Amino acid sequence: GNKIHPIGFRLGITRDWESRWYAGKKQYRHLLLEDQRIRGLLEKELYSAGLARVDIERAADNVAVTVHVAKPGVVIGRGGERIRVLREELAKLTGKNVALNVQEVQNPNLSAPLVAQRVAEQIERRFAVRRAIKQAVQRVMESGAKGAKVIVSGRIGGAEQARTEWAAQGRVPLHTLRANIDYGFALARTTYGVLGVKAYIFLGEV
RNA sequence: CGCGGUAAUACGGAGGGCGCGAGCGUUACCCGGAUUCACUGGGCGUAAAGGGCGUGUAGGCGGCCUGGGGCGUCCCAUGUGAAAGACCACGGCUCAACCGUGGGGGAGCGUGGGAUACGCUCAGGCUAGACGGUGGGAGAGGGUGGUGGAAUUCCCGGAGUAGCGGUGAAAUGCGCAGAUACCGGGAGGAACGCCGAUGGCGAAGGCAGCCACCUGGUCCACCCGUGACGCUGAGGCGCGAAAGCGUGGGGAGCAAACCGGAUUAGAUACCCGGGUAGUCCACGCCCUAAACGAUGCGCGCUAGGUCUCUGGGUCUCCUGGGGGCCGAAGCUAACGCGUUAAGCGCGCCGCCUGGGGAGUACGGCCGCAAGGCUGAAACUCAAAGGAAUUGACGGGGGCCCGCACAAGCGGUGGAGCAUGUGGUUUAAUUCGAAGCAACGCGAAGAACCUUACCAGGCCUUGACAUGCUAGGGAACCCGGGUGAAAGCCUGGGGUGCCCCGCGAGGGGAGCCCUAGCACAGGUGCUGCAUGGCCGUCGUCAGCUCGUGCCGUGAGGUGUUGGGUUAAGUCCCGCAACGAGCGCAACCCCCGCCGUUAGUUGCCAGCGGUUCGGCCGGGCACUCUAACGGGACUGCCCGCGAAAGCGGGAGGAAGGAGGGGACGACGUCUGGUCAGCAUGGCCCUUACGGCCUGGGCGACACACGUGCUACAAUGCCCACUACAAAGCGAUGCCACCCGGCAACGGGGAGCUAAUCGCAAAAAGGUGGGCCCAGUUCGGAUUGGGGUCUGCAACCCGACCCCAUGAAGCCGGAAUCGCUAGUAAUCGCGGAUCAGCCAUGCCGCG
RNA sequence: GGAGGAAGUA
RNA sequence: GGGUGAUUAGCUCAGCUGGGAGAGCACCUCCCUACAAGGAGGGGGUCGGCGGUUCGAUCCCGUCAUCACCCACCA
Ligand SMILES: [Mg+2]
Ligand SMILES: [Mg+2]
Ligand SMILES: [Mg+2]
Ligand SMILES: [Mg+2]
Ligand SMILES: [Mg+2]
Ligand SMILES: [Mg+2]
Ligand SMILES: [Mg+2]
Ligand SMILES: [Mg+2]
Ligand SMILES: [Mg+2]
Ligand SMILES: [Mg+2]
Ligand SMILES: [Mg+2]
Ligand SMILES: [Mg+2]
Ligand SMILES: [Mg+2]
Ligand SMILES: [Mg+2]
Ligand SMILES: [Mg+2]
Ligand SMILES: [Mg+2]
Repeated sequence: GNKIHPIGFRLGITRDWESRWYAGKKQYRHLLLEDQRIRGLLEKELYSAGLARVDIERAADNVAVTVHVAKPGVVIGRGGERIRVLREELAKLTGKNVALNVQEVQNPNLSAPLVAQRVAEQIERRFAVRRAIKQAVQRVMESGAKGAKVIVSGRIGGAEQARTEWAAQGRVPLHTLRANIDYGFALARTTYGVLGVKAYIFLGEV
């Protein structure tokens, strides 16, 4: 077991942070405090739409929160009795300049978590792992991709053992910088217990 | 075959689906499938199978030509082959089954007639097969008798002393009673060094000194003879390694069994000290085998190349007989065989039919016994077996490398102290961590809480979250008594927001307290049930794919071979050619420079200077942080083809310039339920929760990692310069005074290239100490202080008067380190009310 | 390259 | 009684014809390895007690004590 966080190795170059603001000396935590629950609030409320990203725009007092979901037709509400009441009911913990965005998605099956999200959702239902990833790592490559890799591990079949799995076609040069590869963090509470659904999706270079 | 070890298309039921249907299934039997008794239609190198070999009777089989008889054989006719059976047609039952009428095939035998290619037999001829005659050839083929030398062992004489012998090591053992080693003499046995080999000989078993007598087998040439006399061979008969046996001997060495020594957990063994049978000879037995080339004999045909043994022929030439070695086609499951077949055929012999039982039991023939030959079955298993592929593993080798061995330094192990660890104990000394991967590790926070441990006190819908019922109330501030604290009881206030009503007065959302709940909660258990994260191999250099090729196929090649490098890095070659993950490189810090920009810096040029970069002033320089050029074996002198190497110039640096981060497929069923999430078991009047105190610092011990040293390159005192990085407003602390000192009061500047922490030590000068247990070291301990927080005994510093211990260079061992590295000297950070910070991470 | 003729322990 | 001889660690035992008691096994620990071979430190002794010579005794000398062997003298 090795290979540290690819994004954690990216980070300070290529893909920039999942947030964006300077912070002063003793106000860092003070902002990070409620910054995290913002994310933690939605990673099980906004889920049934496929969440993969959440920026945070700040500088002073005013905060601009941008979400990156693929299925917005349900988070927006029948006319606003969601997206505009989610804002108002978001200040209740942090009286800040309530701002929001919703960035569209043209090709869902190209974001690493969305797969791992789809897989776990598909793993929870009694489905065929090896043959729910083979379909997956193919429809990834099908959507104009040029490489992929989706590793899962746990109690496959509920048997007492715990072998991981494989489902990959092509190149995933994790060790290179310009590669630009997104990484998926999933989780699956199940009958037997807890899984570990990962995913790599190579994309391009330069 | 197997399924069921929680989520069953196999079990029991249903719904449904499949197949048959007045039937459907089970069981039993016959044939098949079973090319698995092989006539069609098999095998015997390694799978079950070649007799241990030879000789040979009956039998089977047989070269060329000519003639006869026609026994087998073939052809035609005739008889038989009954009917019913099978076959074809036509008809009778209302079809069909059933039946009827009729017509052929005909295996087989008898008779007649005919044919003679083949097999048989008779007569005759021929020369390849076979044998013989002449001349020769080689040989560990064999039996008998003798004879030679070296070496072990023993006996005798002389000389000489303190050990010999044996093993990984020692011991049993021998030895002052004269050994081991020596010289002289003598005895007695077995077996033959070099030649000697991979060679020769025989049927096999087997055969190795020399000479001789007898003796077998084979081979070459001579154109002589016999003229198919040939081959195989059931039964029989003979030979038959070693061991064992009987009777007589011989016995130097070795040595089963027996005894002792030692290793061991024990050693009925391997190693050693003795040692009987035996191995040796004559005779007579068992007759067994990895008797193996695991390959029966005989003959013919199917390419070669190549060393050699042995004949012959006017000869690096031809030819005959053998033993080895690669390989044509062919064969095999492959390995492999290959003119000496496992190839293509013929003849004959023995043998085989899953493994275990079993080479057994019975019967029989042998043998003195040990045993041998012949040679089954009941029962049981769903495999046993052979070859080859991948991988793992190895107390198999080979190569490459790494502070792994060596050259050098410094240090642990030697003393005292900090930390952690094992044990020991206390009531608790929480848990985890276990060679390399634990032990200055989770801890980068063990005075209380942290805290998970002990003891006591107390709380139980709570310290928390969601939801419901009921009383009081909103909320929220303040206090007291007691009680160690927590907790318990009580008091003063105060009284909001929405549906009405001004009003006396109904209601509701939130929040709080008291009661019933649903509940949550647990550092409880399983890292062997997990997710995630981490270490090791290991920065090792490997992990694989597409096409092609080799193989029946698994698979191999590619990745292997030589060389080179840090490297699967690269080159040559290669039935391979390319690629993906990995090395590298794209990222960061340093070495160089350009520009941009000037609140640090600058008289480098000037103008005031309390002669300070303090100022005016300026941005080359200092420094700072953004993008960029630059180093690619680029060029040249040579070397090895090749990559590469000795260079050299220019360049700052040259062959990776020097560090960081990055760690593939995979093992370690590795570490972590105690960072967190989570299955399952458990705890829920407590295994949950709060407080005071105590404990992980306890100590006869031992280890791990560090700290000062045990001193003259040394140690004190005074004076005199240089940092790089990092950090800080409710904090950093200048500076002033006070303090003989840690520090106290006042307070400048700084939310930060400015202010500060902050004085850096080794360094330089100058004086002392002149080898001492020292003016080296500070452990322990008495007394005395300031310094933070509710509170400093176990369980803080710094400082003063001291007390001043071992320590004189450290055994077996053992540790890191190949360059600004090692050592030495010092400067920061990170958690924080205080608190585990000499450990860690950074800097010079 | 093939062929012939130096380990302590579950 | 007469004379030969011992006896030392816990043990089987050396010391040389006088000059600081020692090699093995066992015991404690440390090492390389996990065991066990194997090394380095330390402890361990009334040289059987008692004496005499000697500057100085494990050894020179004389009685005891516990043995062992041999030859009797016991009315
Ligand atoms: Mg980057
Ligand atoms: Mg069961
Ligand atoms: Mg046949
Ligand atoms: Mg075999
Ligand atoms: Mg027979
Ligand atoms: Mg007839
Ligand atoms: Mg001797
Ligand atoms: Mg005997
Ligand atoms: Mg006999
Ligand atoms: Mg021919
Ligand atoms: Mg059978
Ligand atoms: Mg008899
Ligand atoms: Mg330079
Ligand atoms: Mg594990
Ligand atoms: Mg000091
Ligand atoms: Mg002072």
